[PDB]
Amino acid sequence: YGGPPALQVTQPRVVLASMKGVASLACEYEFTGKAKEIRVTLIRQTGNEFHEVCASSFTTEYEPFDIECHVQPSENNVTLTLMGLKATDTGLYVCRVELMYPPPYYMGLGNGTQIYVVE
Amino acid sequence: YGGPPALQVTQPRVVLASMKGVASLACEYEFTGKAKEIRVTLIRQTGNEFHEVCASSFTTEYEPFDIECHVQPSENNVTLTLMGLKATDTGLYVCRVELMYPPPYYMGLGNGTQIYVVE
Repeated sequence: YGGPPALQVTQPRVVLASMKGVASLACEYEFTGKAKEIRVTLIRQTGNEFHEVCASSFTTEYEPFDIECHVQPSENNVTLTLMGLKATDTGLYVCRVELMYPPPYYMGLGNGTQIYVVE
Repeated sequence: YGGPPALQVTQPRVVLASMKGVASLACEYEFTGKAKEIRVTLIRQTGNEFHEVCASSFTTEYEPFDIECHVQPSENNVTLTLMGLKATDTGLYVCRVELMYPPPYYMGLGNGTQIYVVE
């Protein structure tokens, strides 16, 4: 149990690239609260070797109210748009989510326990 | 959405006190990683008013390897043992978990996406 606390990350099992060389892919992750920083990485698994295909970091800010990659975070969800794919880019792509500085305080209440006491 | 990030906390729906005035109650909570500090509170809901019945805080340390309350934390689980219950202590008891300073870094990997690209 040496590693970092795990994130449950889910990823479409298959995606078809358009004929234009564009693919979309959503990386969903289970987490409550917004961490101050997120980094998202797409790792290509070519057989035995792994190499980074894209990677974007984001921090929480005030906002008005070969393979190139667009990353759009969202509540528990990151859409990755790959462009400039060629035939040889076909293969397995693993999504990685990293969260840093989670909320510093969590709270929950239970639904209550009726305790019956008898003399 | 003003409040703290929520914890999912579950609580036995009913518990019978022993004839000796002792009841046990487990507060389970969903969380990955050990927060540096936990505080557990048992709140009695007598109709319209709420008052604290017990409350214990814990921090992560090195360890060798009317109503009074014993609290025993555990992985995602706190057992509360109430002693000295009387008949009038019968009623509704709500469990509250608070976590402070969660792990500062989380990571997960997805299962991979097969991207098919066609010329």
